[PDB]
Amino acid sequence: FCRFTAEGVQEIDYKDIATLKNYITESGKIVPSRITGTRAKYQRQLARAIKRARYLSLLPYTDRHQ
Amino acid sequence: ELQEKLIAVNRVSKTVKGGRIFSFTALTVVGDGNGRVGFGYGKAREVPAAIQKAMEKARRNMINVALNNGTLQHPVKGVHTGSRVFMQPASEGTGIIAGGAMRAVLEVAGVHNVLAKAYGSTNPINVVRATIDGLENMNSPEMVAAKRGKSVEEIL
Amino acid sequence: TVSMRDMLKAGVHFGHQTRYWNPKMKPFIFGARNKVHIINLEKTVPMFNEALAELNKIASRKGKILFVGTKRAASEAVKDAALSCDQFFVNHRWLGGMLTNWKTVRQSIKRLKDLETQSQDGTFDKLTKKEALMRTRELEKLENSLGGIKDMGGLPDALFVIDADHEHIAIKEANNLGIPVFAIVDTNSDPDGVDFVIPGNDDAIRAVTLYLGAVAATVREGRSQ
Amino acid sequence: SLSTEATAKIVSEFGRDANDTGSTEVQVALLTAQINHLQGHFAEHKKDHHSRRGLLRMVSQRRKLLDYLKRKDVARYTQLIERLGLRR
Amino acid sequence: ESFAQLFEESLKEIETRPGSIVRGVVVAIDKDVVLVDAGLKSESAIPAEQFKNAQGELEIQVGDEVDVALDAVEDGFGETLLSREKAKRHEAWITLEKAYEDAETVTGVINGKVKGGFTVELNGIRAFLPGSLVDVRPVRDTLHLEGKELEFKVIKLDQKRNNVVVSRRAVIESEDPWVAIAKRYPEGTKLTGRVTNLTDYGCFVEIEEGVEGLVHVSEMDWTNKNIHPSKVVNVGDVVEVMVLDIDEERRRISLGLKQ
Amino acid sequence: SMQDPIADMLTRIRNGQAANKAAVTMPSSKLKVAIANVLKEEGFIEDFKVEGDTKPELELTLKYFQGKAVVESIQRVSRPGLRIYKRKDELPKVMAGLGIAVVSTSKGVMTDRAARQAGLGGEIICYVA
Amino acid sequence: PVIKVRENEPFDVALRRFKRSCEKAGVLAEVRRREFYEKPTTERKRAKASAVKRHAKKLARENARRTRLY
RNA sequence: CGGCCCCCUGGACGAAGACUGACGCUCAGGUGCGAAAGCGUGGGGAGCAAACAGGAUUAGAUACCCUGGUAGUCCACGCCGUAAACGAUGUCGACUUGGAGGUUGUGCCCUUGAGGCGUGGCUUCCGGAGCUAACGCGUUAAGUCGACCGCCUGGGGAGUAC
Repeated sequence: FCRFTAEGVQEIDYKDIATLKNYITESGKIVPSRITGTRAKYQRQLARAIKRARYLSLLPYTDRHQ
Repeated sequence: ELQEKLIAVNRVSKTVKGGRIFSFTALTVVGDGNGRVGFGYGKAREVPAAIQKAMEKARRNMINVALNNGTLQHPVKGVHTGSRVFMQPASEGTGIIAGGAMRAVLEVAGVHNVLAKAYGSTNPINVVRATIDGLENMNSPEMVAAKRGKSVEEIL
Repeated sequence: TVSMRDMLKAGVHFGHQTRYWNPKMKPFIFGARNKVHIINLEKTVPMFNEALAELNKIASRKGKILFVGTKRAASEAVKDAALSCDQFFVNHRWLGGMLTNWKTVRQSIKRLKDLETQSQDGTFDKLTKKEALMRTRELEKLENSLGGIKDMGGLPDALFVIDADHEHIAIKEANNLGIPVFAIVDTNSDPDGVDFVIPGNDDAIRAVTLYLGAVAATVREGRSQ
Repeated sequence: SLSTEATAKIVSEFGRDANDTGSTEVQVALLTAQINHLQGHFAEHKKDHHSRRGLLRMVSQRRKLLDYLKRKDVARYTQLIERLGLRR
Repeated sequence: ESFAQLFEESLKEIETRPGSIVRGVVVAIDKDVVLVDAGLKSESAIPAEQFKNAQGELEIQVGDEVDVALDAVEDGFGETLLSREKAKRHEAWITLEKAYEDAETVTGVINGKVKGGFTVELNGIRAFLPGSLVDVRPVRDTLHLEGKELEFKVIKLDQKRNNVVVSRRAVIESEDPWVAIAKRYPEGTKLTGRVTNLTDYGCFVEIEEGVEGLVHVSEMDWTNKNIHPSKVVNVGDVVEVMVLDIDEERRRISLGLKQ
Repeated sequence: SMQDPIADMLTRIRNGQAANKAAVTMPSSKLKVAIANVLKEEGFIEDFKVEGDTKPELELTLKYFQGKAVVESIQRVSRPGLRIYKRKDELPKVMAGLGIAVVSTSKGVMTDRAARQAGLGGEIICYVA
Repeated sequence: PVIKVRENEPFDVALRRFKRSCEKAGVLAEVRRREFYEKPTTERKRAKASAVKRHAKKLARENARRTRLY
């Protein structure tokens, strides 16, 4: 039950923070493709986006850090 | 009318808590001196019983073999497990030139004239089986004609 | 004899799901509707007719038919079919080596018969309660197993089967001895052991009944002849 | 890889029809150019072994093509090797 | 001939996949198993509990016709998913009928809110609606005679996840689950959910528009460990459950049943 | 790479026989066609049919007698690795005359017996039984 | 697993919640994993072995299930 | 071969077309790449840790366990050329029943929805015929064949001596 297949997105955006936030943990970790049911191709992209965000301090690497 | 030859009898063991329980295997083969052959492999605590069992086995599940007179119809290979066997038809007078288990099966089958070598393994049980297979597969001229949609004179 | 329309109504044309099929049943299959295999009734019917004819012929020479169906849905029905044409049957689990090992099973049959006699003809009663109970239980067991085949005497001259994959042991036994086999064979089943294959729905009850009934009729006809 | 425009240019020059592209000579030229390009890369990056494998393969292919040309038609081959400046 | 080919496309034309065409004739009844034949490869093993109406006893003898459902084929041997869901489509059609004249009228009787909306029951089934839907104003049916007779006037429906809150009394008055997972959230919002499969540690009740709930084994009852959930509740049944916990991230809404 | 077309054809035929295939198709060649014809004559196949202009496909139609296959055995003898040429006296007898040996001679491809009759030997293509 | 006790929330409940959070995180498990160095090979082996086991559980057992026990 | 980014760069696959026209397959010698450890010169050195030291354990404990700990692991440029370098399965091509997946394209179809019907590439598991000493392999063959190469000929002595 993938979101990105239905939406039909060409590429996942690191700037689209809200969307990312659904796929990240309360502890900051990226959520598995088993749980979200994201398609494999998209999942990787999502992960990449998240990573990018983390570099730009848009998303946090973890809950504890400060 | 049926002739029956006990090829081999072998003592086989099973280890148990006490020690070794021994038993006997009898390999026999029976035939009517014509196409019909059948081998039987019987097992029992005593030899004679085992032999009897083997004979019984043999007597059912026989198999027919097309024999051109006293000999085979063409050279035939037969394989089974280790034992791979070649047997070749031969002129009247030559006798059964074949070794061991193989000979016995031939004799009962009512082949009188063969040139037969057992390559590979010569484990009696396997070799007899191989021989049987060879005999079975061997097709006659008439049969071949039937298969091919021809007369016997067309094939020669 | 049996029409195509009737068969269709029954649900003969339906088969099993596509993932459970046997590719040896690819000739008898027509297509796949809703991911479920459809048996070709054009190829089935003539075969069925032939089988029926064969059965009739067998009957005519005083042949013994054995009706096998241990599905538990069509156990009631097969027995009924058997009884209509006064033939023998195995509606509960086929005893491994019923036919191949007849001589042992002949003893069992005899025992059963004896038990029955004791129950009915003796009218002795006066038996220790536990022992009596045990005896009764034994009788029940025997009846369930060998009730249809108690009057068979020897081996049957033909073997009608409701499912080939389910009764493969029986089929195998029939092949070893060389008894003609008349199997109803769904798409999942293997037709190679069967002599007179009948491509049709083993599972559906109505279809099974239909299959039985025609066969029974043919047997009766043969007997009459 | 070789840029599209460059490739096109190469094809036009060596190819008779210019739409042809698959002419032996054209192919050779294409290979050669690529090889030349990669020389610069490999001077810089001596440990890039994986990449160099591809280059080697390309070279081999080119050689094969040349050989083929030679047996078929000698003059053409000679011309080609003059144009490209291939020692053999 | 092509008689059969044409007959095949004919029979394709005169059936469909869902429980739509009321076709299976009940051809054997035995407690506790009904069985039909809707022109499928095999007969359904129907429960008796998809067919007793509103007080516990059976309603349909031999020959009677209800459609079932489909799109799932062969678990080993057999054919269907249950006809009772069939019924849900009919209910949906009646609810939809409202749209035409902007007023669906039956009877709705809603005594109380498991999760903030009185429960309304139509015919056999009972549904849960959001808190406003029960009353047109602030009237509140707590002062009304218990389990009172009105109808239902619809207040709110969730359109994906099936929750419908309907309007008792006042006759005169006339990606996708996981972003905004804050609706049934706040601590203990009770829900009505059908269980799906009980995995010997769990029960998997999950209804609210493409989510997954567990109610695992620890609550379920008021005994902890010796319980074995197959004994204690059901298979395929709409129950009392509420959230107790949502993680919108590692989609594990952990519902409960001891409440 | 494809090195021996005749051999390949033979293999295909064998596989068809094994797998109870009605007809066996392959890319056509003149030699192959000839072989097929020979087979037909000798009665190991039902019929052969070449079809196409640019790249034609030979289609043999295999034969089955009493369930089992007709072509009991079919081996190449000459092969690209190691060629076999026989003189008319040295020509073989497959299955003691019951099978046939396809032999390519100066006067076209023919069965061994035919070749013998003619009075000429040649390259031994395949034994068929 | 950062948590804040809600207004008029019991202590025990809070503790339970915290525990749950921890479990979700898989923090303890992670710690256990990083206690000692696992050779890459060993890691690989475990993963594949585990996968195999899972597969066995899924399919073979399902096949078994089809047939009744008594 | 595993954070993220950029620059240079090799291969794979699909979609249609268009072109070249057997240019192919395999390969003794030859050439290159080739884990870890190891070597050389120059850097670096957190953690880990051969060696080493102490503390235990023990009959002993030149080990396992504990506390420390140096080469080394890291980088640059050279050398080494071996591993259960394994799928213990040479490369290339053709042919022979099926099922359940994964991954990555792509054509059509009302995408009426996460779908429906195909068609390509790579890939995991199960299993048929056949094969196999059996175990098992089974369209990714260990089946049926062809082309080329490599290699084996009882165990030890020995992959050692010269």
